[PDB]
Amino acid sequence: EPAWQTRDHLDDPVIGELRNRFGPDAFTVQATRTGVPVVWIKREQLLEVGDFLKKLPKPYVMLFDLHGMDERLRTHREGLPAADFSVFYHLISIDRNRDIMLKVALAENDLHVPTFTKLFPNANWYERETWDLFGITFDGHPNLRRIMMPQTWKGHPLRKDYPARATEFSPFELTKAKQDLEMEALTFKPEEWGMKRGTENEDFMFLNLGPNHPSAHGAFRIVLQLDGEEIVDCVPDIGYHHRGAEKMGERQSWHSYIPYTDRIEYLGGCVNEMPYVLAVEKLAGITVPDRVNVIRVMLSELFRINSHLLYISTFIQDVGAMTPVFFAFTDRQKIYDLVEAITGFRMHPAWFRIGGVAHDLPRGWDRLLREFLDWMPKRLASYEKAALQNTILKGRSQGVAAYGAKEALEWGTTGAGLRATGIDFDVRKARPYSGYENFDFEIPVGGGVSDCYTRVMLKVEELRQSLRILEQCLNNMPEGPFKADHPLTTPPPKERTLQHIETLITHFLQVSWGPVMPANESFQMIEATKGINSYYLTSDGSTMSYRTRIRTPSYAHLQQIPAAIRGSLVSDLIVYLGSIDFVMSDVDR
Amino acid sequence: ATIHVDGKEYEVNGADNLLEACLSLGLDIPYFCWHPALGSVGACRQCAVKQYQNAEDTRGRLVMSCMTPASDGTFISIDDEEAKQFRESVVEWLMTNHPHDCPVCEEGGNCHLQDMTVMTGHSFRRYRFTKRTHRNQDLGPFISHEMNRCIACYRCVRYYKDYAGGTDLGVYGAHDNVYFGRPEDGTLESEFSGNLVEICPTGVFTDKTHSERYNRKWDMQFAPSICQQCSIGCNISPGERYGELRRIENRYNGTVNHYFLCDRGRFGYGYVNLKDRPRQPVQRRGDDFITLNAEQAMQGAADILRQSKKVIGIGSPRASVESNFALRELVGEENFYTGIAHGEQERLQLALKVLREGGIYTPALREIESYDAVLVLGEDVTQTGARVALAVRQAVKGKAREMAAAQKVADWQIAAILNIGQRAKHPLFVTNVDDTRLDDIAAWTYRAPVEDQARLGFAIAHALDNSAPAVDGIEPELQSKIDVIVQALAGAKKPLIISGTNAGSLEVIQAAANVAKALKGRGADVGITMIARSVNSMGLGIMGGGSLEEALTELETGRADAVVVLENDLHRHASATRVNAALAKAPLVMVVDHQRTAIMENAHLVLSAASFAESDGTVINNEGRAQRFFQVYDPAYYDSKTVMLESWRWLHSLHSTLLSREVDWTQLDHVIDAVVAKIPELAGIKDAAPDATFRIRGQKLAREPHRYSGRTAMRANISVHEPRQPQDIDTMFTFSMEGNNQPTAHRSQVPFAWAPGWNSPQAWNKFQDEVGGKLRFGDPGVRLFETSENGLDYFTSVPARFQPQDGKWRIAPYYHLFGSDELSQRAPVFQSRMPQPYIKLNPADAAKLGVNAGTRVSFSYDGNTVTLPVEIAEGLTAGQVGLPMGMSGIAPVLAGAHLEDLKEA
Amino acid sequence: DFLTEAHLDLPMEFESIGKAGSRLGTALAMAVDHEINMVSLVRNLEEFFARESCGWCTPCRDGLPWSVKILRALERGEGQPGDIETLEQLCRFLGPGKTFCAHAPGAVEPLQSAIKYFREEFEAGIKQPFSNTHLINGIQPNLLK
Ligand SMILES: CCCCCCCCCCC1=C(C)C(=O)C(OC)=C(OC)C1=O
Ligand code: SF4
Ligand code: SF4
Ligand code: SF4
Ligand code: SF4
Ligand code: FES
Ligand SMILES: [Ca+2]
Repeated sequence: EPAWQTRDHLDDPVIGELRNRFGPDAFTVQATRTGVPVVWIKREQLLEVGDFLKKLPKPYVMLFDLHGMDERLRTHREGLPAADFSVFYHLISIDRNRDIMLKVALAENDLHVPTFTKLFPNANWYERETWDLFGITFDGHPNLRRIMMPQTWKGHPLRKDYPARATEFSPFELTKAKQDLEMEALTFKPEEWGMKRGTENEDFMFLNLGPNHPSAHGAFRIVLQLDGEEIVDCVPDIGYHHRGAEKMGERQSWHSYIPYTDRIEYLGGCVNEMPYVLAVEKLAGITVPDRVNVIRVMLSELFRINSHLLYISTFIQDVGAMTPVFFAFTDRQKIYDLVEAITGFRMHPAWFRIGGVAHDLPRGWDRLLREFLDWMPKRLASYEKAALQNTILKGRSQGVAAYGAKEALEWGTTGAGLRATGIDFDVRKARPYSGYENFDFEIPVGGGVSDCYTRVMLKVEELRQSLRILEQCLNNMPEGPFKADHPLTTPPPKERTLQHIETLITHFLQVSWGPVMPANESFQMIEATKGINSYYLTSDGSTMSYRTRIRTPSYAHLQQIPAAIRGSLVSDLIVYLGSIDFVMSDVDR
Repeated sequence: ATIHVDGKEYEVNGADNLLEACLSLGLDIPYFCWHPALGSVGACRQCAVKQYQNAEDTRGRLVMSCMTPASDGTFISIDDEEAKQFRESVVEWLMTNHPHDCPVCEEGGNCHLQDMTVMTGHSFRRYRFTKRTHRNQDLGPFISHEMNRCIACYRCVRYYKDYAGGTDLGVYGAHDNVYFGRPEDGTLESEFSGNLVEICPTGVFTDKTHSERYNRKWDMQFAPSICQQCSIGCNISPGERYGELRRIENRYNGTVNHYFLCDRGRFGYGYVNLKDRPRQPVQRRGDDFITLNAEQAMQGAADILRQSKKVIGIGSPRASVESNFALRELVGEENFYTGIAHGEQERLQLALKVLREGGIYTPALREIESYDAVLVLGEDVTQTGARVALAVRQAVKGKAREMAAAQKVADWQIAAILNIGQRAKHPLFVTNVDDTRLDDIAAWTYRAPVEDQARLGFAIAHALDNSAPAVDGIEPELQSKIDVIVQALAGAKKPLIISGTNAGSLEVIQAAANVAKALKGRGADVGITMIARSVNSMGLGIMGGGSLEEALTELETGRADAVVVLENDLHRHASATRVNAALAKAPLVMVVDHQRTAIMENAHLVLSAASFAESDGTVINNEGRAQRFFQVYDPAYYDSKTVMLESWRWLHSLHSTLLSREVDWTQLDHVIDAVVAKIPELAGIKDAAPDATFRIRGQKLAREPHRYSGRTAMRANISVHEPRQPQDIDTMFTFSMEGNNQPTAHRSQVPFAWAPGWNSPQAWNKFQDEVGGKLRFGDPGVRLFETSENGLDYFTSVPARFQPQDGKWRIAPYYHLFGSDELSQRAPVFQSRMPQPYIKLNPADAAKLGVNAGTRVSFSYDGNTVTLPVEIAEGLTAGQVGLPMGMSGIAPVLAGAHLEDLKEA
Repeated sequence: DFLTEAHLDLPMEFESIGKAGSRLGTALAMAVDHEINMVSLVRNLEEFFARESCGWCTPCRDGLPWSVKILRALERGEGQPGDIETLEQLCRFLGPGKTFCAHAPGAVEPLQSAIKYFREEFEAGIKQPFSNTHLINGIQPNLLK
């Protein structure tokens, strides 16, 4: 039985516990291709269900995702409660290694849900995002304001009636009045945040760290309330890097959305490509062969080494040593030589396809892979012994912005931070995707404290394990097809397209109108370069995505930022920013 | 009936087969040879499903869902493994000989064969041998032929012969060398041959007019509109690309024009893409021709209109309801004149009085196919209202349909129906000045002058009911034919009487009304159908006004020093010399038109109006249905200096500048509400379409498909900065793909049909409640008037017998589907299809004059000694000259007129 | 359907020949000796049946020439793997009820009978490997396993 089959998920013990707790007429179970039990629950019992899941013997301790969905345009809703809007809550229990997805149905006029922030503190930014893009109000939320759009924005962009393109609206006319109005909108108002901008002894200092700061890894701004050098409170202001990629997912075909998936986490590349194409293959019912899995593992581990090299060099640069970034980018250029050879592009390859990859491996890729595998470990050991074993770097890093497993779980922290708290939870081992079971590699974990130094050394060990994976896949690569034999493989193989009429017809209708994926819900969760990246795709049975929800780890890390750096100095914040491994396309999407 | 599809219980209609029942429920079964209009023949063998007779049955039997009735207690499986493999094998067998032609095929992206190859999931080729090839034929200027792409599904021949009644298309050849076409090269002379490009699931028959300037279906910007080439008002989907009208697709209206258009309405759209059209307001200063924008044109026009003592307005039946009303409200009630002549207006008002006061229900075009005995009086339907002639052919085959239904044979078994009803058919009696194209199925054809046709109609009315006025002087053989017609009409259950204003006589319409009244008096379900001339003739008749002669004499006597002509050439309804003298004598001629007419030399100001592809409006068709047509594209998006607006917008802003000295661009709903407020008889045009505030769950209706391409590059030669998409404040549509085009949306105006997996015109299946039936959530357009409680009285003005006077020749009209329309003949593709101007003569009259066939004779009408070559017409009665109406220099107003000095020159 | 020597001691009734996987037909039997190659005989039969099609319905019209060309390849020794399986699938998908009339089931009965009884003659005509494509320089082909 294939793993993409629509599973009703009535064999999960969490469903039985929910039946024995709330009764058999309290919820509906939706059969999806997510691999996760989807439970439609009533709005009145949402907090009780959340408390019951939090108080389980092996509880669901993490809020993975929280977002809305416009169901007004969804034609195929058989077996679902009647809804104009819906809110889904994706929760993870690491102890059971299980997920659940609670869905709440809302009418068009009664668009209010009880807040989830008391059960999970990381729900704050998710609820602000759901209010900003869908207009759904959360009762009891502390500060429900726009988080992706500026405060002087009319309408909610992820609603179906909102226009997706900039050409629908008037072209961007920057006048003096508009500049003044948007500058007053962008000015930080501490009375809105309850910052209390003064003390009897002295005055607090309000500083904009970002958008134009060397320490900020993008266009975002942390507003710091300071006394002298110490941070009293922080307001991380995001939404400056919003590209509307989910609304773009509603606007492109299944095949033509792959380059947009590539730019979600621009240091990730094929790592960003994999969850989307895996979810689309779950929707289509495509089981890719072994060679496709090994090639995709190759490219994603190569890009993981690339991203980790950039992260380590960036951390060393923000600590103060400006030398190893040059050599780390030289190693990045070696990886880029291999990636240019394979995919034809440097940093956004867009090489993964539905059912396979764009081309076969060119003749001679193993020579460049062997060159990189010989070049890498001496350079990495040099970086370690030159900067990562530096006592000044250790003084700037060890003990700085430290949190335990409780803070990592309550804020949805994934990736190197969660493993640095001692929780051994990696997606490539817990829920193995793309044939990662065939590769012998270790998962580094920490001692229980998630320092800057601990996260950086964990990423160094992850780089070494990725080098081991690359060596294993270089020594054993299958000799088969680079595309699946499914009819929904988009696009079909090129030579058959160029000389057969069936293949020409399939190519013609798949690159123009798009592949028709039948109406189902799919979900794929992978271990990204910066944490856990997930794609949740709702298909309406058409050639375009009805809903594309992208869960990213940098969003959770930036929401965790005020709770881990409050009371510290600004230097600790600089090291914390350099040691988080975030980019801002990842956050704002 | 109750069926079980894949274990799911469904309630279907037991008189339908399994294919249309399952397609109505939304179940996707592949099919080629079945069409909702043609029937089931079981040719392509693509619709296979596995049938079980019991709920507990494992083996089953592969049957054809198109040939299997949807009886109660049938358990069918569509996605069973055996059925799916057989359907994939049928697609594979069709793919063995199919050419590698999809990039160079006009049907690519609109192909049913592509959609069904993808739907069955066949994408691997194991056939390694050669593919058969075919030569191609020249089918004329409209249809391009590519025989290699054929799958031998027999849809073309079934439509063209068993539906359209054509005679030059057929199947030839053998085992796998089947050819579909003509026995030689030549033009397909059926008036409905253009539907072959949508009937054919492959790219064999393609639109050559669209193939000249070809774009794909996703690149097309569509709109729902009404065809403006005659009075039937078929719903069309005009689609444009790069600022020019590319294609006219069929728009499904289950009430009017369900699957089929006529060739004039499908290939006569080329006048929109003419380069001589006015694109700006142009003002004449002596010999100089200066160009204004909208504001200066309004200010100058209002200044000269205020500096005049009386302003009159000449409308047109070519204009919409709103533009004619805006002219009427600009110039006043008493100063508004309809652009048609006095006789044309008299015939039009008589036809309207018969329709909305005669007490006889006027059927819709779909309902014409259900009437038993058809009597056509005076109308040449196949050349003026051709789609009505197609529905008349269907009503004629209704006899074979009922005879096969008497033998417990299903409705969809079209081959068995044609086998049982071999040549027996419903009675059809056509009267004309000559032979018609309905004569192959007509029970009788009466070739006579219009006076004698009217006398035969009055004799039929007198023989059906003795209270009708009698006509004395009928020959005994004609009396025998009349009593044959009377016995056929009296024995019918639903008789239909079809007349119109194109016959050129009032007494023909009076005789048709008397026949309908006599049939109603016997207790019969009689229907009557008047065929008007232009698209909005009935709306102009309802709104009313003076004739063109009254406006001409008002200009000639000097009481009118300002004339506003709305979309009229004025040479079609009156003599060119008198019109030219009247417009030259008037000191201000202001012409709102979108086509370069001949009266623009004398025009002091020309307003570049918008055609149907660039304007919104309402048109009233021949049966009194108000239909809204929507704008397809904004003309100023590509060409920035184009100032081309709606004619009602022109005239409303002109009246606002006349009154308050302010330019006011209104909205379509404001003009609509003005019509409903001022004219109570046009009150139904408000409900023809919903207003601009209508939304489908908050979003508008998309004019283009969701895969519309080239957005950031289609205007990059002008400027690299892409402008905002044009905003439609008039309608509920948007000039973008950011909108709704779902098959399950609660609307009646569908711009185009597309569904996931259905890119062909078979995508209209998803937009109907049942396939081949009504559109889902009702058809667009509402009827203006209902059938009255009481009817008219008998018209006692029986005309005298036509006596051929010496010297004077009565002009017999000869209408042509290609040539007799004002705007269709301006299309460049119609030049190769329009017949040469030939004057038709009797052999006896030509022998008296010494003329043989071919040579040229000259006749003078209103000081115009024009010379035409002579064609001998045996069926034409002596004393008449046959002239082609609507040609160059021969107006349709010439019908019924005299002709002096007919000499060989 | 072709029958063997063991079927010769069978009465010539409809139900007796029908039970043994054949048809009585017109009861005018035709004998095939050992010198007659059965692939050539079935090729001649299918050539007659394909060229005497009426062309109304898809499976006979566009699948009998496929069997004809497969048997021409097998006659000349240019058969490729999958051809006999294609013939078997054609026999299964041209049976009673699949086509509009009964010309095609009677067409494909000798083919399936010959494959059932004399498969070794059909397998002997498969000499070259399967090749439907040709090499396009610059595009690496998808090597399905
Ligand atoms: C000039 C000497 C070499 C400099 C190399 C810098 C490499 C990247 C530094 C990290 C960084 C990233 C990724 C980054 O995205 C960013 O935001 C725009 C920064 O602030 C300016 C950064 O500092
Ligand atoms: S008819 Fe259809 S399948 Fe055939 S070449 Fe044209 S687009 Fe392709
Ligand atoms: S030409 Fe077109 S409609 Fe006619 S049989 Fe061939 S595929 Fe069918
Ligand atoms: S019958 Fe008249 S309205 Fe219909 S398509 Fe032809 S010209 Fe147009
Ligand atoms: S099976 Fe019969 S109906 Fe079908 S094409 Fe062959 S001979 Fe004609
Ligand atoms: S659709 Fe039934 S056989 Fe063609
Ligand atoms: Ca408009």
